[PDB]
Amino acid sequence: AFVVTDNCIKCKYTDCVEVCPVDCFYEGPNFLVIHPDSCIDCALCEPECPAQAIFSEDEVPEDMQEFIQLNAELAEVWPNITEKKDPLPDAEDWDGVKGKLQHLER
Ligand code: SF4
Ligand code: F3S
Repeated sequence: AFVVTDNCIKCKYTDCVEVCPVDCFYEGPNFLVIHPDSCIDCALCEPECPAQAIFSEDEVPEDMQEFIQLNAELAEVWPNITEKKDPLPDAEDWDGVKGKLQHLER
């Protein structure tokens, strides 16, 4: 499974959903997650993220390990997203800010 990590929060570009063959992204107010069961590990999404927030599960940085289980839990509750949409308004002010997990909205 590929995992979306911290830098997606408050950026939410949605470029990643274009390339997914299996539509495994689920949408929250200010973040996206990948559903782990459904992901086929094709890796096509991680070159597409402008925030460079997507990682193969086995490459998630040590300080972002929480995101692996988070993608798994939130994917069970959030709606499926299959079309790109516009980035959140202030997306590049927040792109690159560390520690955005305190800002995640359910
Ligand atoms: S690795 Fe492929 S199947 Fe998994 S979320 Fe990314 S684009 Fe979809
Ligand atoms: S910022 Fe997030 S919405 Fe997709 S394109 Fe990157 S993982």
